[PDB]
Amino acid sequence: GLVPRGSHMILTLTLNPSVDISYPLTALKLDDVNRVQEVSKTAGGKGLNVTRVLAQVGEPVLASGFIGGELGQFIAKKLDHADIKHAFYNIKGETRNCIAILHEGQQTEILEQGPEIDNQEAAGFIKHFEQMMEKVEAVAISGSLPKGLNQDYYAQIIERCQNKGVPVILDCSGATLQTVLENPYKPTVIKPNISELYQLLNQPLDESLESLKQAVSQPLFEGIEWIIVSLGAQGAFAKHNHTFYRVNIPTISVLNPVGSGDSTVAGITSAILNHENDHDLLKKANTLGMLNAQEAQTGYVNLNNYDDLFNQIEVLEV
Amino acid sequence: GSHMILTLTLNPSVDISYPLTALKLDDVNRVQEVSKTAGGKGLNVTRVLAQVGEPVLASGFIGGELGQFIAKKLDHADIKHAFYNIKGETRNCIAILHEGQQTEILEQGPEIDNQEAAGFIKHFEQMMEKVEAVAISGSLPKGLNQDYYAQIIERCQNKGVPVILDCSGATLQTVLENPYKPTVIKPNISELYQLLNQPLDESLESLKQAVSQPLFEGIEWIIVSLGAQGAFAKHNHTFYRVNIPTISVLNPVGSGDSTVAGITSAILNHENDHDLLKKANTLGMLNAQEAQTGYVNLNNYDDLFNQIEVLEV
Ligand SMILES: Nc1ncnc2c1ncn2[C@@H]1O[C@H](COP(=O)(O)OP(=O)(O)NP(=O)(O)O)[C@@H](O)[C@H]1O
Ligand SMILES: Nc1ncnc2c1ncn2[C@@H]1O[C@H](COP(=O)(O)OP(=O)(O)NP(=O)(O)O)[C@@H](O)[C@H]1O
Ligand SMILES: [Mg+2]
Ligand SMILES: [Mg+2]
Repeated sequence: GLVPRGSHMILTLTLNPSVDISYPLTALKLDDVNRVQEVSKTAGGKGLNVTRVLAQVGEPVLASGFIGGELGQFIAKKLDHADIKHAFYNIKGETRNCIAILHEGQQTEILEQGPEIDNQEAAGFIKHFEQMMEKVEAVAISGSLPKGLNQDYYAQIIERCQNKGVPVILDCSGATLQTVLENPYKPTVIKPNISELYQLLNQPLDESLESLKQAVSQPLFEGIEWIIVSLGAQGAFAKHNHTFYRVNIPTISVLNPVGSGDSTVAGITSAILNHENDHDLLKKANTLGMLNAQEAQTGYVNLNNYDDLFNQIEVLEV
Repeated sequence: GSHMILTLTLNPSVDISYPLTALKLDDVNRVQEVSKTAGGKGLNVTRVLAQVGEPVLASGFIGGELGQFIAKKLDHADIKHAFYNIKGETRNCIAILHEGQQTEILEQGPEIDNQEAAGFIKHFEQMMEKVEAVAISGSLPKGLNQDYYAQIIERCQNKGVPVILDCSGATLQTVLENPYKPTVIKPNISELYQLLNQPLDESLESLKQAVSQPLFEGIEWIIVSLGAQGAFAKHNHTFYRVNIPTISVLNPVGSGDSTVAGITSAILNHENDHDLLKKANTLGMLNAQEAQTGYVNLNNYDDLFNQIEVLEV
């Protein structure tokens, strides 16, 4: 077996990674000292969840984005331990922490804004990204932009992809997604959940098929090949060019559905890399999402259970 | 030559401070203004010594990427260090400042194994010719034998290097029970009585009885700090009361560590009893006037030093 030298590889982007600290406490005593023994500290970020699931699936993958300081080094180390390749751009600022306190049935979180990217670093990353284009065949982009970047930064990145014929799978929300949709350079896939789809449309959430069809058909979403709307336990609703799919999925035992969309995005990206057909793509995406929801870990799948779930999924033209 | 202080922080931390308007439970709290510092009582002592212009070298255990954050912060302050690296990772600690409250999460931190413990002792010995005083602050990290400070102080005594010690509880108890004695201890009043399992009593007669117990045998200086009320001390057979003025206070945390920096400076320079006590309290006071922890403005030193009264009692 030779190490490959071509472009058969997925690039993931995590522009605002975090060192996530999880504090499980018997009780959170306010205005007091809380002593902890079993802290978990992890490499955090939506794009990193996508990366980890791709690595589990066995797809060739490279992680990039911005890292800074010792916390950036911590992230690199976590990826090294997992044998995941990375080529982050180094910044003068410091990678952020995020805190989760798990106490008394509650999850209390403190989320840091993170570093500011300066103009030289913003420009340097674009050049770094350009050079990576000849070695990759798909780009997955997850999460919002860190402070200091122009509003158009994802639009600029997608332009670089479009210029080299590289498909972009995009998973962002709110104004971040809105700015992309209005720009001429298009992602190949977007993956909102139904909540993200409607708040983007500034209209109320409607679970009906007819309303969904109209929603994804609006001129906001023109030029986008795949619109895959994930529906948690109800599966997915999707639009490919001019075709509508409804993706029905079996009921399973859920532990933590967080990162299931990231797991879906990994499935979509794996399927795009391999030029899979519509049914196989939608089934892989949902199988990975479901498998993650069955796990206590975030962005994690047990593939021993893959085939069992995959074969239960119904995809139909609606 | 060896005109230099060594500080020990066996248990450092990367301290994160989050000021929030409200701490919203079971919800997301967004912060933009975060302060992350190289934490530990011994590092407070170190910063204040550096500020006063004393030659100082910081040691202790560090590990992993958080260990390097600590080294880098000292480098930026131009503070010298000679830590010993461990397999484990230096810990974080969290303080959340919300609605007049201070909610803290303190990580237990890394376990120091047998190899590293023994390795550190050798490294420590190698530093005894380079220094003329040692300041030891804080509790032991996980995994160290209860006698570890006893072992350290033994090496100092072997080379006639005086030790200023600031720890509490069973840690201080263990040192006091061993033959190798520190030259100074600096409990606050609360710590003194907690150690003795006695009720807190601020009277001169009670303090004189407390510090003269057999447990404190063979300690040259027992300096009991009293916050805004100043200090009470025993030097050999002499008792001292240190009275101080009422000043504008912002944050007194780390004022004991500032006092310890003052004491150690005074010991290094062989200052007299009055000058040692006045310097110790001046630095404690200067710290209390600052929002930052373990920070002093020396432009205000003389004015406060000049107001301190030291009485033999
Ligand atoms: N409770 C559940 N039961 C079964 N399958 C689920 C469940 N939740 C999610 N899934 C699967 O995972 C897919 C994506 O989940 P979903 O919760 O819609 O993503 P998301 O909200 O974007 N989560 P995140 O990755 O944290 O952003 C779904 O379409 C399902 O196939
Ligand atoms: N509110 C205050 N006003 C004036 N001076 C103070 C005040 N608090 C502390 N000081 C000075 O600082 C010295 C030591 O403070 P103290 O609070 O006794 O230390 P501590 O309890 O060991 N604090 P820490 O360093 O955080 O452990 C006192 O003896 C005073 O000289
Ligand atoms: Mg999502
Ligand atoms: Mg103290």
